Amino acid sequence: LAVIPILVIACDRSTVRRCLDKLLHYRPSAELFPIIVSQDCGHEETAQVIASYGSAVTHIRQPDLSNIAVQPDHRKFQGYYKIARHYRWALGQIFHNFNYPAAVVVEDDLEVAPDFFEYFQATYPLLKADPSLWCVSAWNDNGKEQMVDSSKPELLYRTDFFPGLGWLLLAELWAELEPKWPKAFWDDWMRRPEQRKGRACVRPEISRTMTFGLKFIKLNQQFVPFTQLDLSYLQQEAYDRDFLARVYGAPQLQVEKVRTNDRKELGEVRVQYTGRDSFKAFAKALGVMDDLKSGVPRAGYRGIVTFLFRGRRVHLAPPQTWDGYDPSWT
Ligand code: MMC
Repeated sequence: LAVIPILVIACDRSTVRRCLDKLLHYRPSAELFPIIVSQDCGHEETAQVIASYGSAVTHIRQPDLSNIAVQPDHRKFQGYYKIARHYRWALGQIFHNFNYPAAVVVEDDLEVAPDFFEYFQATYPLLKADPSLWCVSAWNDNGKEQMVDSSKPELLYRTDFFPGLGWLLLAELWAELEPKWPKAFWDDWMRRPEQRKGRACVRPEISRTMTFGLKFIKLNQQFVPFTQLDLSYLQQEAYDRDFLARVYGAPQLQVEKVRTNDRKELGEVRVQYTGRDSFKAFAKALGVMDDLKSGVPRAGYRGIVTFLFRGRRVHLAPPQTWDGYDPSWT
């Protein structure tokens, strides 16, 4: 077992209480999962709420509350500049001042699943061992109830789309990102290829975080003992052979046949897309997120979006000749 801090990003919402109450209720050990609450903004009521938890958490305060000079295209986005400054300061605190080896980053509007800690404890060794991974996330971007298999709460995947929303990173990655941290829109900046460098994140079939106060993502409620499972299938070499053979070995169905629930005997199928317009159209037809960041679809892996549709496993996939993302798919 390893020590992994939880870094909570807070500011001016008193409801950080709900976030902390759930983290503290499910935390298995204070020693294994120290909680550090970084509060920006100087909102007095929120500070009093965090302080009331005492030694159960460590309360740190972003020091520079000044307004930030924004570029000419960003007059409406001061808040995004402040968020980026806060993340830079808080992550620096976690990795430089506290000297932790990794951290799970969570925002104050997230509620955790019962197995949130078990999940990160089990996946941290994979992140440490596989250089092709750069994070573990608790979030399934297409995680609404009707799109996930409730009988497979233990199932995990690789994704090229950095989901944020409860994510684990190594101190080594902060060393790489810190020198070029952006002025604003930090998460979309991490999604650019110049930052991602082809690396993936682990993500679950059923989300381990949910937002409150995205609202339709289902929070897992069945505890899965991930530390007792064999997660070797997530190693790049095994995954890229087996999961891909599975996707391309599955029968192909036209999107309208999947939409209307035709050929129900086929419990796992592939819907093939061929260009940006067909991807957007097919994703919309099947109720899957259709937006792309730097050409990567939500929850996509080698261009493949996997989800459940009317109880059937569906892989919305490009032709197997796929060889990289095109950022122009906007
Ligand atoms: C997870 Hg707050």
